Amino acid sequence: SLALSQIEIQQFLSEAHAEFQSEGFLLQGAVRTKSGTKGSIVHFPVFG
Amino acid sequence: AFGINYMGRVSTSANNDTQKVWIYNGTATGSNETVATIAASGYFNAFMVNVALGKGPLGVGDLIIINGNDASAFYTVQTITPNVTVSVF
Repeated sequence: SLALSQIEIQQFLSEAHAEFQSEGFLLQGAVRTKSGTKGSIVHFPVFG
Repeated sequence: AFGINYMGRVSTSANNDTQKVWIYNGTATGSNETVATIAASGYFNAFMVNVALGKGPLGVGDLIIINGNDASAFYTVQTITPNVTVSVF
């Protein structure tokens, strides 16, 4: 009988897909980086 | 005076989600009755296994090609419980 369609099952996949997006940190190391800084402002002296 | 030997299936499909088409005799070689007699209320009751609960081969909306001893016409099943009633088509 076609009533079998009422007891149909569905399959759910456990592997999720994250939308196409950038993972960031593309410019890491591209500029002069100072790690472990402290304070609200960091000053870089410059000479002419 | 319904005779099971004179009823036959027309529609070949086994899909029970749609209607079926039947053909019934009634000419001199069949049950030998008029179309009006065959189309009377409860005539096809003997075809159902249990007409009180509407259990049987006939379903609502089926098309029966009735072939009486005088004329012939298309008929459509309207109800199957508590009687099998048909209307012209």
